[PDB]
Amino acid sequence: MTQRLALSDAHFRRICQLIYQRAGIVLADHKRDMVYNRLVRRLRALGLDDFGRYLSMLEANQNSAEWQAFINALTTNLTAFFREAHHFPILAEHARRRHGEYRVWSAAASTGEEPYSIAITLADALGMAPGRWKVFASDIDTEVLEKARSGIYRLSELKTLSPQQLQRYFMRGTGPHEGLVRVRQELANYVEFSSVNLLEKQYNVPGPFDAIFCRNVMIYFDKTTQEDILRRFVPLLKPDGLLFAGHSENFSNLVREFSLRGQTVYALS
Amino acid sequence: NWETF
Ligand SMILES: Nc1ncnc2c1ncn2[C@@H]1O[C@H](CSCC[C@H](N)C(=O)O)[C@@H](O)[C@H]1O
Ligand SMILES: [Co+2]
Repeated sequence: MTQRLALSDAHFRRICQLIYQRAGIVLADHKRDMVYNRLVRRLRALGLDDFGRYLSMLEANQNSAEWQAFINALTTNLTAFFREAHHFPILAEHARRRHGEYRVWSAAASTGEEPYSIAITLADALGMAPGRWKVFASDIDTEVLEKARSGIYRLSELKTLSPQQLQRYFMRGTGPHEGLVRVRQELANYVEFSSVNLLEKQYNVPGPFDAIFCRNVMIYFDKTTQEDILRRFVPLLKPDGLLFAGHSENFSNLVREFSLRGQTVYALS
Repeated sequence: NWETF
């Protein structure tokens, strides 16, 4: 029958199926504890006492607002400023040898640390002048995108920024805000945030891009999904554009058309 | 409030 709020094998498997067809995220049995913990909060928020009740309301109403909250609950958004640091110097030298507006796409922006790390690198290497560069960042998670839009972070989290970067691109909070920092609007102006599901058969993005950052997100997808997205990226890259993967990813594995050109960096042809 | 570094 049940237990005081219990997740049954049957419900876990339905949840696994539902999240896979909406976000492409492959959940495993060793994550059944995170699932339960992340999801009972949604049950409580709504006043439901049953996962089957919860699951059924979702299935019966495909346009339910709860669908976005269900997705947000199951995504893992761990990120950090200047994560996989070696990528930024590479991005800088590449942009410096190119002309025209340099456009980058952060395909899994999370709370904004990645898209702002890219903006800082480019403002430092290219300068901040209208039409010099632009960053497009997206994510399926509307909650994290909202955090990213605000651009407020904990000062203790910026361990990787030089004092010159802080002085140049952030405002420091004082009084009730002490300990917080806020990306200046002048730099935020060069970053566009939107929601884009990588499972889409067609991306609603302003490309082509000189570079695409797709880090630490493919790891949640299965084999054919990974190859499909990789194939969707190809026509989105400018001639000598770059594709950056996370530390764990190997793209030349699914499509040889991508060649390794540095620490988890790839170029086409 | 907020200020420069
Ligand atoms: N189908 C999908 N489409 C887009 N983003 C997705 C997705 N499935 C998961 N994600 C997102 O991928 C993010 C990965 S966290 C990694 C963030 C950053 N790229 C980094 O390198 O630090 C999560 O915030 C999650 O919301
Ligand atoms: Co205030």
